[PDB]
This record gives sequence, structure tokens and C-alpha cells, in this order.
Amino acid sequence: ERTYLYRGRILNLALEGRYEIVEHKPAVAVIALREGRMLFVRQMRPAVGLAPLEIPAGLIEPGEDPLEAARRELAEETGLSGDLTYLFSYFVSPGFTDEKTHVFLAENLKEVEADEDEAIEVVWMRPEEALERHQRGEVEFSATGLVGVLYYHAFLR
Amino acid sequence: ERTYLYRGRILNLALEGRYEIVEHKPAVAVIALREGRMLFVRQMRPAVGLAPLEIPAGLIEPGEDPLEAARRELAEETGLSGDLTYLFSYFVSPGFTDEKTHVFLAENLKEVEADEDEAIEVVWMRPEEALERHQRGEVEFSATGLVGVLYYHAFLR
Ligand SMILES: Nc1ncnc2c1ncn2[C@@H]1O[C@H](COP(=O)(O)OP(=O)(O)OC[C@H]2O[C@H](O)[C@H](O)[C@@H]2O)[C@@H](O)[C@H]1O
Ligand SMILES: Nc1ncnc2c1ncn2[C@@H]1O[C@H](COP(=O)(O)OP(=O)(O)OC[C@H]2O[C@H](O)[C@H](O)[C@@H]2O)[C@@H](O)[C@H]1O
Ligand SMILES: [Mn+2]
Ligand SMILES: [Mn+2]
Ligand SMILES: [Mn+2]
Ligand SMILES: [Mn+2]
Repeated sequence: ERTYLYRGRILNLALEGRYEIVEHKPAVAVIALREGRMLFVRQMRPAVGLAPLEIPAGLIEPGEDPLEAARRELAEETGLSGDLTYLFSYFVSPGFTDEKTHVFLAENLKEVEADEDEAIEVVWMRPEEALERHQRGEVEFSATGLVGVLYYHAFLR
Repeated sequence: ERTYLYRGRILNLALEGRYEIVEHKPAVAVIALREGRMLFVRQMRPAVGLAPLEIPAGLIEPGEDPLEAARRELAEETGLSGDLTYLFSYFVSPGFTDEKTHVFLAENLKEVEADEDEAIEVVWMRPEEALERHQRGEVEFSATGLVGVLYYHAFLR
């Protein structure tokens, strides 16, 4: 039996007995490799006060399914389209939120727009270099960035 | 300038201008391999209404640093100790929360207690089989479970 303390724009806060639960829209993320570089993005994230290394990601909007949201996010954040394949999903932090992320691979990328959402920085970077910069403390990862780097090292070399 | 709407036990909800922000304690997670099996755990997670495949994980308590929290969580959840090495960290979902997870590798595991926290199920499973069960829809992953599986395939085979 959830009791709602806050109903917001991209989350709700509820109590369920002693549990504090954040309801959140599902998300998508896209792993894309070109010429040995992975497609990362960075943007200021007020929750953390910095810009972590992420892969293109977004929330699924009403009416959309994960594949469609992934296509849209990739185009809006980086100006690209590609051939998308579903990989796997994960709960970001199931001890307190129901946010679920669906991860896709993109191949054969083409520019469909001149990126285009300006507050997001497109960062093509070899995943080996992203991992080294992180190990040396020079950049933070989001879960989606780390998943992209680890998936590359597992399956795309 | 954060304005607090809710101060809780393991999270705070704040507004910062138009942003909804969940402050949350940092976490740790431990990747451990023995005889080709990875150490997973499962427990009911009221936020998601199911028991995803996770690796042993917990919140850092007052006074502790990540390594110490990792040692404690591994012992409390699975009854084991091992030689711990820091791997990397990630923000679970930096579009709305500051929760950061520090991930460790454990080697040379030994039983120090007869597991011991009973509401957590210890699930030794080959990571190849965890990935196959997930692909067939039979189990959900947390981020920590997925990170463990991908790290194994990248670096531990
Ligand atoms: N939503 C909640 N609200 C209130 N208290 C909680 C909640 N969940 C657990 N507790 C209490 O807090 C104690 C927490 O148990 P520990 O093992 O240190 O942490 P973890 O495994 O939950 O979370 C570790 C990470 O794994 C997941 O990804 C999480 O989202 C975290 O990112 C519990 O025993 C309960 O008493
Ligand atoms: N905390 C917030 N509160 C209010 N509105 C927000 C917030 N953050 C962004 N917006 C608004 O909502 C729109 C969201 O932009 P989209 O690209 O679909 O999602 P994403 O990249 O943020 O999140 C994708 C995932 O990546 C991260 O891991 C996240 O935590 C998610 O798990 C914004 O343009 C803002 O207008
Ligand atoms: Mn985005
Ligand atoms: Mn977007
Ligand atoms: Mn735990
Ligand atoms: Mn615990």
C-alpha cells in the first residue's frame, strides 16, 4: 500500500510500510562504436554537481516503446541514427527506485541532423581511454557509461 | 539552493530550481568468482516487487570507508571474507540521484560465518548462465549484477 508524499515531473516519492520508494519513468541507453571510439555524452547533472561520462540515454515518453525512445534519444542528443539491437536491461538501484534501463547497441551510424540538443556534449572516446581516465580520477561514470565500457571490453574487441 | 521536501532514512527528496533530486547514501558492491561461479544475491525488493539478480551490495555506514563497507556487506550477506581490490565507481542514475556505487573485486574467499543474514539468498551462478537466463526473460538484473557479469566477461575469463 503506497502512500504518496510527492508526485513530480520525473519521479514520485512514496512510503510502503517502512520502505521509501521512488517511482521513476523507465529509461533507455545506447552503446555505439565507430572506428574504435565509443559515443559518450556529458551534461551538467545538478543531482551530482558535475558532468559524468554517460552514453546517450533518455526517458521513455508516453506512447513510446524502448526501441523508439532509443532512436529518439540518439538523434536528439547526437544527431545520429543507426541500426539498433536490444541487449539487456537493469534496475538502476532496486533498493529504493523502480527505474529500469533498457540498453541497445547501435551500428552503422549516420548523421541525420546537424548533434542538435546543445546542452549535451558529444564525446567520442576510445573505451580504453575512458576506463584509464576514470582509474586516474579524471572523470566519473554514470552506470550507463560504465556498462558501455564494460560491454565493449567483453564483446566488441 | 536545495529545498527539502522529505528527509528520510536512506534518502532525502529535494527541489533545486526545477530539478527533483534524491540524495542517497553511497553504496558498495563486490564482484567475486569461485570455480567459475559468480557470487550473486537475491532478496525481495519492494521498490520493484521482485527479486533481481544482484551482487552483494550495501550502504556505507557512518564512520566507514568503501573498503570497510564492502568487507562488512560481504560477510553479513554471504558469510564470506576475501582479499578486496577497488575496481571503479559509478553514479547509479545521475539525472535524479547522487547515489554513487564503489565496486570491488574479492579473491581468495573464505567462510568466516555460518551466510548469515537470512532474508538474502546466496546464488552462486556461472555468469554465462546469469546472462542467458536474463536474455530468456527468466531473471532481472540490478545494475550491480549486470556490472558483475560484464566485468567477468571482459576481464576474468
Ligand atoms: N527503500 C528503503 N527504505 C527504507 N529503508 C530501506 C530501504 N531498502 C532497505 N532499507 C533498509 O536499509 C538497510 C540497507 O541494506 P544494505 O544491504 O546496506 O543496502 P541495500 O542492499 O539495500 O542497498 C545496496 C545497493 O543495492 C541496491 O542497488 C540498492 O538500491 C543500493 O544501491 C536494510 O537492511 C533495510 O533495513
Ligand atoms: N532531476 C530532474 N528533475 C526534473 N526534470 C528533469 C531532471 N533531470 C532532467 N529533467 C528533465 O527531463 C528531461 C529528461 O531528459 P532525457 O534525455 O529524456 O533523460 P535523462 O538523460 O535526464 O535521463 C536518462 C537516464 O540517464 C541518467 O542516468 C538519468 O538518471 C536517467 O536514468 C530533461 O531534458 C529535463 O527537461
Ligand atoms: Mn538524456
Ligand atoms: Mn534527451
Ligand atoms: Mn544489501
Ligand atoms: Mn546488507
